Amino acid sequence: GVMTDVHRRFLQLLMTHGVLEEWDVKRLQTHCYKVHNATVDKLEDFINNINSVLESLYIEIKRGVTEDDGRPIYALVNLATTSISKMATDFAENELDLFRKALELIIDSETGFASSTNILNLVDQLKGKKMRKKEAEQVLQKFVQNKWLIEKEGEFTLHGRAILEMEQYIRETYPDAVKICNICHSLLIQGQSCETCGIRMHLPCVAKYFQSNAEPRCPHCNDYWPHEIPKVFDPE
Amino acid sequence: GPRSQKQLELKVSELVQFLLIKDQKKIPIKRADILKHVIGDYKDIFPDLFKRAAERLQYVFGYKLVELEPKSNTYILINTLEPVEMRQGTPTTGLLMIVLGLIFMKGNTLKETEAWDFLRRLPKKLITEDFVRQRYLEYRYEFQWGPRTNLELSKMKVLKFVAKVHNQDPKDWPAQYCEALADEENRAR
Ligand SMILES: [Mg+2]
Ligand SMILES: [Mg+2]
Ligand SMILES: [Zn+2]
Ligand SMILES: [Zn+2]
Repeated sequence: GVMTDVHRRFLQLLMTHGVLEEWDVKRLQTHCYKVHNATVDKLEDFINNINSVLESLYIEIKRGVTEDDGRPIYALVNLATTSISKMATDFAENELDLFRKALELIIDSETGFASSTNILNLVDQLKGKKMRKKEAEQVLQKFVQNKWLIEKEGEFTLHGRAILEMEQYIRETYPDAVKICNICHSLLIQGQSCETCGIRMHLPCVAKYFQSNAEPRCPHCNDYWPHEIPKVFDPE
Repeated sequence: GPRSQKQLELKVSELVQFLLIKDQKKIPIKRADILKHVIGDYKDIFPDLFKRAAERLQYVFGYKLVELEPKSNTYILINTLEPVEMRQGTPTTGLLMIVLGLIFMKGNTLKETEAWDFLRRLPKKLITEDFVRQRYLEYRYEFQWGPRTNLELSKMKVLKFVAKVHNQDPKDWPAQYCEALADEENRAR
């Protein structure tokens, strides 16, 4: 499909950045046009175009939404299942394995967050040549810098980007430990559960499902919903 | 064995990913490393395969895959475009930027000396005294931005800048940031 320099430069940028929020990619899209001065397609139409010359690479600019507050993000994501590699290439064997171990914990974690300290204990486990906690604390900051990991209060969760990239991989690899939202039915790393079911749903899902409802009731089992209903995302 | 259209398209895709990822590191990339970590058993049809990588690499992302030295057996990525928060720019402007930067960061106001010892480090006295004629406001030797600048830059831009130095900008910003955005909005009207 018809590619322009504006499109390639967009891709170059979108990649050096791991991932971008909606407005930043329109701030982006427009930038590329102004740097290449014509009319600027609805970012949505712009993308679909590109996504379409990408088919033969079996990769796509994918839109996703965050697990903490439902911001729209976009990453360049593989349609190919075994996406262990975008990082596999980026980091050391021992670094990769540290991620695995960390991810492994993020999942089992009720919260979808893991403590730094719980992670670092796994440092002697690491494959691919000895590292120490000091070195390890940096690497964790690396994953944060690169939008695979997110931190709050010395704890770590997967970054939206991570999920967009590796959802496939993850599910296929950790089927008995993965959690899925009702509603979305997609992988879910953090969210609210029901006390009566064990049902779970992404915050933004809980936001939308119970939006404008004075009596939020658990969809499966219909028991009253114990948690604070978030207010669905909007530009402000 | 039997490889369908997609089996192959997948392979070239894999390769263009490999290249893309490496070039960030400005490695440069070794044909053998390429061969170990991507081709595997598809070696027999590689050159044609490479050719494809090369073109897609160029056509979709506008990168020229080039051997750097003839008979290097090693390749690199060259940007065909095009090419390229405050901008062959002046030397001093960087300095200023840093300074107007410092000032934004510690609550929009900062004492003199503290920066100075810390600055030479990285015409000091005289250039920053005259910085005042224009970009600066100084009392006694406390510092504030001074009128000239806000016409020429923003709290956000200064942020983008300080950001780019370490890179990022969520973390040193959030505190400051929020006003910087309250300034972006402030700028509309
Ligand atoms: Mg400089
Ligand atoms: Mg001196
Ligand atoms: Zn969901
Ligand atoms: Zn329930």
